[PDB]
This record gives sequence, structure tokens and C-alpha cells, in this order.
Amino acid sequence: AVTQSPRSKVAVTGGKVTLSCHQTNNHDYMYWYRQDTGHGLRLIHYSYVADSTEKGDIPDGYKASRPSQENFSLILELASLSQTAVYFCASIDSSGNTLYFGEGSRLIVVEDLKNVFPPEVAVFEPSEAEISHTQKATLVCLATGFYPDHVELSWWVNGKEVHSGVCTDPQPLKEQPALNDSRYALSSRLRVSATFWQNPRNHFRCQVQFYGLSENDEWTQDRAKPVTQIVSAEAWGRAD
Amino acid sequence: AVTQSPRSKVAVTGGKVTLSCHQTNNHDYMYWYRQDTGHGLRLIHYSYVADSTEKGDIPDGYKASRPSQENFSLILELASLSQTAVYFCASIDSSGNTLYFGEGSRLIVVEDLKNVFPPEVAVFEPSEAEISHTQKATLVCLATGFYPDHVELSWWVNGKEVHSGVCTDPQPLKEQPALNDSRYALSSRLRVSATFWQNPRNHFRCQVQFYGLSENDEWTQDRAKPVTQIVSAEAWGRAD
Amino acid sequence: IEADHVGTYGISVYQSPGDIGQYTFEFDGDELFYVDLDKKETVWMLPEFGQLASFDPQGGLQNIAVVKHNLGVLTKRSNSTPATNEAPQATVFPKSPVLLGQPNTLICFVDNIFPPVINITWLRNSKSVADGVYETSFFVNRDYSFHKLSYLTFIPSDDDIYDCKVEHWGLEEPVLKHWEPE
Amino acid sequence: IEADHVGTYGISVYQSPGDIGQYTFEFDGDELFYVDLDKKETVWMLPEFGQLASFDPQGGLQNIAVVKHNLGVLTKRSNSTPATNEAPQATVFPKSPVLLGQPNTLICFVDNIFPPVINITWLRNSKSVADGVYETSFFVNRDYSFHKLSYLTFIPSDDDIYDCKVEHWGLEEPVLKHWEPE
Amino acid sequence: FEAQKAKANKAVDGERHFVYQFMGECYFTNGTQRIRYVTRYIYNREEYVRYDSDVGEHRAVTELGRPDAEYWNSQPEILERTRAELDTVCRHNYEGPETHTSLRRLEQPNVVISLSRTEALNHHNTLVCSVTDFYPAKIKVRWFRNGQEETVGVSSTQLIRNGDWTFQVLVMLEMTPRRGEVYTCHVEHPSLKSPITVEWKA
Amino acid sequence: FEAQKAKANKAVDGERHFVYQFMGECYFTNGTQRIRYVTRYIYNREEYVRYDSDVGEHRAVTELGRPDAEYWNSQPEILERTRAELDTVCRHNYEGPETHTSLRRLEQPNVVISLSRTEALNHHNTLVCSVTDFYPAKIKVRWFRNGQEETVGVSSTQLIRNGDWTFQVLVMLEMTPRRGEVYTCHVEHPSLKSPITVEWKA
Amino acid sequence: DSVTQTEGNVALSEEDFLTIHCNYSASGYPALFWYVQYPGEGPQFLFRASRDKEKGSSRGFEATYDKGTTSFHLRKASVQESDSAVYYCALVISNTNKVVFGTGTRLQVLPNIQNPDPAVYQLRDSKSSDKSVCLFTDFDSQTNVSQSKDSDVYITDKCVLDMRSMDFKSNSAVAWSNKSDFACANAFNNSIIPEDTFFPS
Amino acid sequence: DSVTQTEGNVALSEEDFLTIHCNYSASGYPALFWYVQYPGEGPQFLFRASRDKEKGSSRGFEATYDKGTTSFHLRKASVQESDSAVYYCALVISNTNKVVFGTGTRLQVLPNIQNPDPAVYQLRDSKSSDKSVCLFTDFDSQTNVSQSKDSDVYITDKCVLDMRSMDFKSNSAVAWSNKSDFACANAFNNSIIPEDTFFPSP
Repeated sequence: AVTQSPRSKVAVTGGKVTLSCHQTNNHDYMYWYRQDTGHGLRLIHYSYVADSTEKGDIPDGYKASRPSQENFSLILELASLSQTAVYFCASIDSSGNTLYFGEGSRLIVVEDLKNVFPPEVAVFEPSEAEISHTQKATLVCLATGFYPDHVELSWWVNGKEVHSGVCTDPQPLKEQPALNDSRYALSSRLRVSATFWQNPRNHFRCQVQFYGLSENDEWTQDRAKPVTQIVSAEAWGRAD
Repeated sequence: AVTQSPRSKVAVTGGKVTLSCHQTNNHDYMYWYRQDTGHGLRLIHYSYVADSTEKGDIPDGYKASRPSQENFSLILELASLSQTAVYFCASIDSSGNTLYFGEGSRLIVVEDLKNVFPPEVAVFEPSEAEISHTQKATLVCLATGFYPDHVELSWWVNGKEVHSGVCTDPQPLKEQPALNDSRYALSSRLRVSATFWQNPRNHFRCQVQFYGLSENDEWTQDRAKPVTQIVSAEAWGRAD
Repeated sequence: IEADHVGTYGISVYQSPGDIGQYTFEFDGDELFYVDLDKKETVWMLPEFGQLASFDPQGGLQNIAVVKHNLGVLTKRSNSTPATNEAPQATVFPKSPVLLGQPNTLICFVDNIFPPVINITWLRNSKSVADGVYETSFFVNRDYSFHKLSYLTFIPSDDDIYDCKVEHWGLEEPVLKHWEPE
Repeated sequence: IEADHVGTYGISVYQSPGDIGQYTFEFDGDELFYVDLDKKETVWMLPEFGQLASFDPQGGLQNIAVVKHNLGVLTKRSNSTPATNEAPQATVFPKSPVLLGQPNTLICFVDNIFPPVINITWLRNSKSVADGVYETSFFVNRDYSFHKLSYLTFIPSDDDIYDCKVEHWGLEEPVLKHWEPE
Repeated sequence: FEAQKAKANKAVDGERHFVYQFMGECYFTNGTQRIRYVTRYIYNREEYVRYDSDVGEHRAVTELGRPDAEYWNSQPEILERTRAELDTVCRHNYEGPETHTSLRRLEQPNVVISLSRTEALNHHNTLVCSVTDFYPAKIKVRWFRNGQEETVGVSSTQLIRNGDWTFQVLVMLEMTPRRGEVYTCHVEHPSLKSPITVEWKA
Repeated sequence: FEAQKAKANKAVDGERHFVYQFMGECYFTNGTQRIRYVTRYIYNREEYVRYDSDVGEHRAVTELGRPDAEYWNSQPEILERTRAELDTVCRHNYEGPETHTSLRRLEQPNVVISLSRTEALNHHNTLVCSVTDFYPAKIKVRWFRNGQEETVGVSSTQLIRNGDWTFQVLVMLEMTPRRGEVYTCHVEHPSLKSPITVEWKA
Repeated sequence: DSVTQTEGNVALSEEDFLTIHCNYSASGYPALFWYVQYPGEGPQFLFRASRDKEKGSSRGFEATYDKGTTSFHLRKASVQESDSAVYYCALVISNTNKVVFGTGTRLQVLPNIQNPDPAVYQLRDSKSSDKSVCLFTDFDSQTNVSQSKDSDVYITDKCVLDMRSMDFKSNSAVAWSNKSDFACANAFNNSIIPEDTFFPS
Repeated sequence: DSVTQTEGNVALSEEDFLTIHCNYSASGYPALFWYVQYPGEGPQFLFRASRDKEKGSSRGFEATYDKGTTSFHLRKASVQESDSAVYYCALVISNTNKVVFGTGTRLQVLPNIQNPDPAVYQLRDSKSSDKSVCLFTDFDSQTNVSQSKDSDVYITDKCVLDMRSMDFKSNSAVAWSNKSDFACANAFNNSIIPEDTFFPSP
């Protein structure tokens, strides 16, 4: 249906961001809403024809472009700290009134990119105790030291991604509660049968998707450029 | 104005009579009425145009003819005893409603012309007493034994007819009250001064006009034909 | 001139030459009856009227005698002045709704007639009809001219055209008033 | 088809070529208002109505976008079939009783209009007038053709003849509807 | 009741078509209450003499009528006769014959409804209500569109006089037949004790 | 009160003048009591698709409309939206805007009487009663000859729509002016609390 | 459709009041007339009345048209003796111009004699007196002369004679008989004659 | 012209009754909706109601359009723990096709644990164990995990894990410390843990 791009994006104040939206449903009406706790969804701009756009409730600070009838772009010429939010794109059939949203485009606007850092992932193998007590094995994945506070943690067993027996912290945790540029940490759990873990054949991996700098961003430091990447950690079954 | 002809006429039952009427008033409407005590005037026929006629209340037994607009004729083809009466002719102006009658045409219908009887006239000289008591002298004239009952009694002194000091019975008197062919009688009086009578020079005469048979009527009897005549009686003044 | 009812009585008309007279009685513009000068009788339009009311024919005859006379006098008193002819108009219409195959009466109303000497005849398909034709007397008009009506008994056929033909000295040639069902 | 009241809402018309659109609201055969596609505002016939009721212009613009699209589709779906021109008829009459030397409005009612692209102009003594001329939007008809009214403000003069001149593709040459005060 | 006639007075003596016309009109206002009597003598469409009860005597209308007018007013029998005709003719005929004849004639009308052109629902047409053969003239015809009296689109002819003591009138109603519609024609006339109503269901 | 509009559904994709026409009619019988809602899509004077609340779904009227009708009835969001317009549009607009706008507009008529040709007592003429600038359409005009309503000789035009929310109608009366006569024109209309009556003394 | 006169015969003394009733029945509104006929001639027009309340008059006679009680009663204040004649009430049917007459009333106006002298004389005939004649004259108008119960005796009714040269009037009646025993003193025994009547011999 | 949701955050045990109030204010007669957004994705359509008295429903959830009190309160009989997500109340302005959303209510459906089995294990790192991790799992939903008063110790809130292949659920929290004196038996001392929690010695 409706897909959004990028899935996420960090930006510097005064920076220019571009959220693009593609639609296959073949609808005439496409909208742009911003989400932020304490305000739900507010409309920024909307379009019903392939060449025009119209302002919503809070269009101030944004520009839209409907080049075609399946592509609707949202542009922020100059990033602002108050523009940090989750942007959702949607569509509706002119003969209907039901909205179809996309996955969303999280956008964080930082003051100094000098406060940004990629994560560090580690996997902790189940406890010998838990196994011999509940016949279940729990693996824990830790992502720590990253900034901004937006990562996507997923589990992959033997090449396939799993959603069964998985738990990930709702939202990140500050490593330095009382501090300005504090790094974040996030944990996740995957619980599998005692046997499924005791098989040296099984391969468990923990993918952490981090969104950071973009290739078109100036970097003149010593440590690596914290570009949007994927850090991971793996672990093989323990023959028990 | 309107004159009638004849003034009178005696007729035999079955006889044919013709009453003619002439008018000078120059009127369109002319009528014929019959008069008989106990019925006043009844209309027989009437006419408004020079060639037609119209029936009244009792046209039975009569025929009319309006040859011109001033001559109106009433005809009785066959005389009847019940047709004995006085016929009056009259006229009216089409723009008015006032009648103008004539003198009248008395008509008597007898059974046998052998009866019409001439009147016998006599004069009775005044009384020696009346003279020497009122200084007035009255002469009486008596016409008796006539039939039908239609006569005209007049007085003539010294050749002239007089209408002063004269009285004549209104209508005749029957000599035989209870009888069919009763004769009639009629009296008249003329009163003059005692002196006018005591003059041997004065000549008093009583004329009685009797209407009876006409010259054109069959008569085969012994006594004289009772034709319309005048019978009279005279008397000369008497010495004081 | 302003009245709830108008009764015109003794209407006598006479003309010369020919001694053509007419005597009628009207009421609210309808003929009560006329007097036939020849048959010398009174003809009531509504026969039911003659049952209730009557009028002795003699009346009209007598009154026609006067008028006849007055024409003589007035004719001479004016050096025999001729009457000015007029052009009479016609109008044709049905007495009741026209329903094919059903007895009806076709009416011809002729107005502005003067003198009152006219010939109104009918024509079916230009063939001239003479049966079931009743004619009214001349009715009087405020301007002293006349009007008359002619009635034709007929059965409306699908395609039979009728014509009211009028002949009057005021016309160089008869005028045909056409009427058709459809 | 049988009702005490009829409200026609969102009436959208569009034609090609030229992209000529019209958006109106009617009630019992009277225009409540129309939306100016250019000025992008709502124009109420009876201004006092706009005080009480309102309608966001966006509504018409949006609905005109759909109709515009449907014409495209339906045009192709029928191998571009041309519309059959009509012969619009005109009728002229005064808004109120004609009183010389007194402001009145002359009305020209044009019916059987299709397509809805026409020119209605007035002529005073064949001189053509352009002041005090108001023109309504096209009104819809049951047969899907339209009608329109044109109003001319004027003062009836003794001898000034007016003419409602109509120009439409369904006519070889303009048709003049004549109207005179005498 | 014997009808009385107005009498004409005889004129005093003193191609080419001549017409003479006499007549006595009796104008009755409010019954017998007010009466005006006029007799007119007409020679060739020209009224030359006349008697008007409002004047009380013959009056020439033109020089041709002086002789007559002069004479008739002189003879008392002629002036008084003419003068009396207001009671002798007018009043008499009104209280007698007329009252028992034309003044009581009542002929109920026959009413029918017709459609001009063949019926085609949801198409304009004309409805005609023919009221015929009634008497006297006073009459009312009203159209009704299923329940309510309509006046617009309604057109009526003038009173047509048939000449034989009857009238007729036609009343058109412009309309368009929609199924479920009911047009009725109402007619009120003095001869009816209750209004007549003919119906026509579309 | 915000007026609600009928929305048009988008057609499914698949000199020379072309005309497309969409519209949503709302038939209100007896106020809001009974309501019927119909939307019509017309291509070149030809209705090819339509929604009738009496049917409950889009129905092609011609082969050109099957694609559309098929699609719209399939998607629930489209059929339910259209279907709801009977309350969403019709009822809403009637109980709201209309009720406070056209449903309460009352415009009293201006009536005047005129004579066709110059007056000549005792001569036929025409009397015209001009009733203009009124609203709504429902109106009654009656003629009266000094006291009594007359219907014969009366002719009326049809209701003339001026186009600017006002109507007019003309009513002729055939007659003849006689001094003492009084003709009055009676007009009853919803906007008047009491009938209007214009007089014309002969 | 006719006319009816109440009386038929009326007699009265000069200077009395005269009233002759007349009623009618007509189909129209007829003009009412009165005619008079003097002895020995045709009836002549007296006067007319063309309509209700109207009044006709002439020579002292007058009548009022009464449509209500359909009357037309003749009337005169003081009748003279020259008014003796027959009076007809007439009616005119205007439609056919026919005139309907009543029966007619005969009017006898007895003169007034202030100086009366009742007496009965015997008049002798001229030449040969075959019958005798008794003259009864000079009596008052109050006296009446009745027929004799004897068939051989003839008696005429009273006759008013007037000498227009002395303005002296006088009533008289005659009686005669063909027989020989005719006595004037007995001639009028069948009548009520004044108590002082004069008789000579 | 907007939408308001009473709550903002709701938490309850599985098989409880759910009720999320929603009130609105519109210029027209809007179609009311409900959307739901599950953690980590966009909001999706739940169901709608186009007019008064109409009822929208889906997956156990249902709401009734109440024009009177302008409401549209969501409701489910027995909520399941898989219904935890954010619920939005929406409104559609049909004239411009704009959709107004409410604030959104976050729904937390605490699972039902008949038998806990608390326990705190120590998990070792792969290859090189720089820091130690203590896993607290198998406790009931009545237990709460509070932050540590030590800055060198990190602790996450309870996380509901579900093995959809044995219909077995289980709560859990994690605690880790960089230092060397990290003891699992002390890791959660700042929290009230079940009295019989299991503490295996490494």
C-alpha cells in the first residue's frame, strides 16, 4: 500500500530534510500527519490532485509536493528542534473516507552532531540454571552507548527473522540519567525451548538498526563516521 | 263623426237586414255592439284593417264587412226574433282608446208583417179647471194600438216643432199586459200658458212617427199596408 | 343602460320594398316568442313557456299595421333616404362538446346585420344541406343593427367539413365561415 | 418526480475542450449559490443567505476535480463521441409592470441550452448595451440540457426597442428575440 | 298570464331599402323596485323620437321627430296611455309572465372534462372543463389539483349565449399529468342545490 | 449552518464538445418525513449511472456505466458513504440551511390593476391584475365584480419564474365598464396574514 | 275578464249625492272608462283613468282607479236633473283594443218642486170623445205613481216636464180607460196621492 | 470542529471490560471512525459509523454513533492482552475530506498469571564477558520493577514476552552493571520481588 522513506533520519538544526511517500493503492487523496504524544495526529498538508497541495492545521514550517498521484513529498527547508516527531503519510479513495497509513518516518533534530554515536551490541547466552529449571532458554541482547535514542532491535534465527518469543524495551534507557548528551541503552529478549538452544546447529543473531549521519554529511574527526548502519551480535546453540 | 243607416228597420223572421256605418273621424278601428236592457253593450264584430274583421263576444248570427276604412257593414242573413235590439257602431283611433258611437239602429223582428199596426193618435184639449186654477194649459197626446213598440212623438205649434214644455213617456206601455202580440200605447204632454192656448190663432199638432213595413214588402190582406208613416192629431186654441 | 333585467316588448320591425315585418318579445336578450304574420299565431321559443303565459296574435298584427304606416310617413318625410348596408360577421361553434357519432347542433351566430334581410345557409363538404335547419328571428342590438342565429342538426363525422354561408347586400360576394371538428 | 421540495446539491458540470466547469447548489429551482472556480469563493444569489448559511469553496473545487477526471475516462470509454447541439429558445419579459420613466429590469430567459456555452447580449435600438447586465449560472433541466437568465436594468422609454441577442453553436446565425413596450 | 305589449303611436301625416323599428324597453332594477321605461322609434338605424319615463314625455331626437313628438304630447289620451305603460306593460309583465316564466327557469349544466392531446405522463397538456346548457347566466367554475384550488394556468372563455335560452362556457387548465394526480372541476350554479364536481385521475 | 454537498465517485480507469454532469437531488415529501435521494452521472445528455435510495445501490443506466456501478458497489467504504448521504446531505441540509434560509423566505406580492385600452364606458375592455415579486410560488388570485367573485371571462398566465427567487403571474378579466361598477382583485399568499385587495372603480 | 255595475236603476232628487259602483276583472292592466248615453242617442265618452290612484273627472262626475279592490266607482256631489241618462263602466283590453262594457245604470233625477199643487183634471177629446183622460199633475217628486190593478185602465209613470221660459218644472202622469164608468177620483186609487190633491167636476 | 478522548492512558488485566470515551464537535454530519496503532507501526482502520444510532464493530470492539450527546465511545467485553496499543477516535469533514484525530489513548493489557515462578538468573556474555547481566523473569503481573538507586546499575521495566507455539507468556526485566561487585541477589533490592523468588548461584 503506502510506503514511506526514510524509516528514520537524524538532522542538524537548520538542516534540510525530505520525507518521501509512495502509494500503490491508486488513491487521489494523500495526507501528511505528525505524531507526538500529547497531540495525537495533526494534519500538516494534503493533496487531491496531481499538481496541488493544501495546508492542514499546522503547515507552518513545512512544504509539500505532489509530482504524481502516487508520490507525495514533505519538505523541511530548515530543521527545528520543535520538528522532532514521527511523520505518517496516508491516503484515501475519493469515493471513500478510510485512511491508509505507512510505517512512519521518525525524525530527530539534534543541536550538535558532535553528540551522536552508534550502538554496541552484545548477546548474553541463557543461564544453565534457567534451562535445568524451566526447560526454556532465554537470550538477552544489549544495545548500549548509542545516541540519538532511536534504534530498531530484531532477532534472526538461522537466517529468518522471528517475532515469536521476543520482547524489546518499549523505549530506550538513559545511561546517564542526569546529563545532557547522555547515551542510550536498549535490551531485548528471545525465549526458546531448552532443546532448540541445546542444538549446536542453531544460529541466533541480534540485529540493531541505528539511524545516524547521512553520506552527504561533513565529518572531520578521528573515530568512524556514525552513519546509519546495522550492528549485530551472534551466538550458537550450546550442546547440552 | 260616425253616422249609421238605417235609423231603424222592421223585418220579418228569415228576412235579410243590412246595417251600414259610415265614419269621418278617419279611424282604423270600427266596432259593432248590440244593446238590450239587462246586458248593456256586447261586441258582435270589430275591424282594424280595411279588409278583415274579427268576432266579439256574440258574433253568432252575424257577418261583417269592412270594404273601406270608413265603411263597416253588419249583416244578418236571416232575421231572428232574438235579434231584436239596438245596434250601435263605433270607432277608435289606433293611438287611443276612446270610443265614438253613432246614433244607433233600432231593429225589430216581427213574426207576421200582417201585424205591424199603425198608431192611432188623438189630442186632448186642456181642462177648463186647470186653466182657471194655475193659469197654465196642458194638452195631452195619445198614440195607441200600435205594434211594434217603436214610435217617435213630437209637438208642432204653428208649423214649428217645440221642445219646451214637452214630456213624453220614456218607453211605451202594453195595452194587454198579459199577452203575446199586445199593442202598445204612448202618451205625451205639452204645457203652455193659459193665454197662448186661449188664442184661436194658435195651432197645436201632435206628430207620431211610426216605423213599420217597407214598400218592398209583400202584403196580401184587407186593411191598409202598415208602412212607415206619420199619424197626427190637431187642435186650435179655445176662447177664454 | 344599467339594470338587473331588461324586457324588450312589442319589438316591431318593418321594411320596404316587400312589406317584410317582424314582431317579437325578448327578455334578457332571449326571444320569448314571435308572431307569425302569415299563420297569424304566436310561436314561443320555449314551448313550455306558452303553457304558462300567452299573447294574443292580434296584438302584433295591430302593432305591425302602425309601424307599416310610420315607415310610409317617415320615408316621404325624408325624401326617401336609402339605408346604409353593413358587412355582417359570422361565428360557428357547437352547442355541446363534439363527440363523433353522436347528435349535436352546430350554431352560426351572425352579427352586425343591417338591414335585417339576410340569407344564412349551411354547406356540408361544399354540398349544401337543407335538413334539420332552424333559424331564429332577428335580435336587436344597442347600435340598432341586428343579429340572428342559425342552427344545424348534425352528427360529427371524422372528416366532413361544414361552412356557414352568408348572403347579404353588404357583401360583394357570400362569405363562408369554416368550421371543422379537428 | 413528485415531492413538496427538491434540493439539488453539488451540481457539477464540466466540458471539453477548454476545461470549463461550474459548481452550484439549487433549491426548488433557484440557485442558492455557486462557487467561483477562479476567485475560489462562494457566491450566494441572495446575499442575506450567506449571512445565515455557508459552504467551504474547497468542496466545489474538490468535486470539480473528480468530474474533470470522469469526463476524461468517459470520453475515452466511448471513443470520443461528440455532443449533439441544440437550438436554444429565448423569451423576453419585464420583471414588474412597465411604467414609462421608471427603473425596471428586462429578463431574457433562454431554454434548451446544450452544451452550456452561450453568449447572451442585449441591444437597444440595435445599438447593443453593456451596462447594468447581470447573468445567472446555467440551471439544470430534466433532459440534461440547461437554461440561463440574463437581466438588463433599464428605464422604459416611449420608443426604444430592445432585443435579446443569442449566440450558440446550434445556430447558423444569432437569433434576435424582440421586445417592445408598445 | 297574458303578456302586455308596448303600443306604438301613429305618425302624423305631412336599391332603395328602408327600415323602420319600434320597441319598448323595460329596465328593472332590484326587481320591481325601480323601473325605467323607454320606447324608441327608429328610422334607418337612426332613433328620431322616444319616450323616457325619466322625462315624462315624447322627445324628438332629431328634426325628423319634432312633428310626432309635438302631436303625441298634445293629445292627453296619447300621452297618458304611453306614460301609463310603465305599469301597464313593464310592471305587469314582470310581476306576471316573466315571474312565472324566465324568472324561474333553472337548467342544470352538463359538465365534462377532456384532454387536448393524447396523454403522456410527465408531459405538458391541457385539461378542458366544458360546462354547457345551463340557465341563467350566473355561474362559477373552479379547477382543483388533487385537493387544492388552482388559479394560475387557468383560462376561461366568456359566457357563450346559445340563443335558445341556454349558455355554455369553457375552462382550460394548463398542467402536466403525473401518476397519482387527481384533477377535479367544480361548478356552482343557481340550479344546483349542491356544487357539481367532475373528476379526472391522471 | 454549513451546507453539505453530495460527493461524486471517481470513475474506474480502462468541433468535438463533450459535457459531463453530476448532481445529487434530494426529494423531500412532507418536510423531512419522507426523503428520496438520487445522484445521477450524465455523459452527453445521457444518464449512464445513478444511485437511488429506493434501490440501495448504484445501477448502470447504460452499458457505459456497468464498470462504475460494479466497482462502487463492491468497495464498502464507497457504497456506505453514498448510501449515508440521505442523512448526511439531504436531511442535514433541510433541517439546517434550508430551514433557516429558503424555507423561511416570505415575500409579499405587489398588486396593481390596469386597463388594456383607454376607458370608454359601456364598451368592452380588459382588466389586468399584476401580482409580482412574491415567494414562494403558492398563490391565489381572484376577480370580483362589485361584491361577487367572477370566474367567467377570467384568464390567467402560468406561474412565471423571475430567476431571482421571486415569481409573478398576470390575471386578465374580460369586462365592460358601466358607471357605478367596482372591480376588485383579491390575492391570498402565505406571506400575507390577511388577503390583499386592490380596487378599480369603473 | 269583464266589468260589473252594482246597481241597475237609480233615482234621486236634484242636488243629492250620486254614487254608482263599478268593479272589474282583467288579465292585464286595463284603462278604465265611463260613458253616458242620454235618452234617444248613442253613448258618449265621459272620462278615463289609465292607472292606479289616477283620477278621472268631468262635468262634476269623477272616479278613482283602485287597483287594490279593482274598482272605479262613479261619483258626483250634487246631481242636477239634466244628468238623467244611462251610465256605462268600460274597460279596455289593450292587447286587442277591445272594450268591455258593464250592464249600465239608468239614472233618474227627480226635479225639485218648492211650490207643488197636486190635482187631477179631466181632459176632453177634440171632435168625438171616445175615451176620457185623467191628468195628474203638479205633485212633488216624493210621490210615486203605481200601475192600476184594473186591466181596462192604463196609467203612465211620472214625467218631468219643464217650461224653459219661466224656469217652471212640473211632474205629471196620465190615466185613461175605454169604458164609460171612468172616474178621475178613482183613477189613481191604487197609488198614494197627496192628502190635499185637487179634484173638480 | 474537533474530537476529544477522555482518557489518555488505560491499563487493565486480561478479560476485563474496556471503555474509551470519545466526544466530538462538527460543523456537518461527520462519519465517525476508530483507528488503532500497534507498537512499532502506523495506525490502521478499525471500523466506522456513518450516522446516528448506527453501530460500528470489529474484533470485539464496537461503538455506537450518538448524535444526541455527540459521542462514539469504544467498548469491548473482555479485552485480550494482544489489544495493547494506541486507539484514536477520528472524524471526517466530508466537504474537504479532512480527517481530524483525537489525542489517542494508550491501552495496556496486563496478562493473567495464575502461577508465577519468579527467578533471577545470571547470564554470561559470549567470548568476552565485560559486564554481567541479571535476568528477572517468570513473575506475576502484580509485581512492579522499580529503578535502582545506584547510578552504575541499569534496569529496564517489565516486558511481556509471548511464545506463540505453546501459548505460554512470561514477564521479565533485565539489570546490568559495568562494575565487578554486581550481585544478582542485590540487583533488584530496590524493588518488591516475590518472597519465594529463585536465586541460583552461578
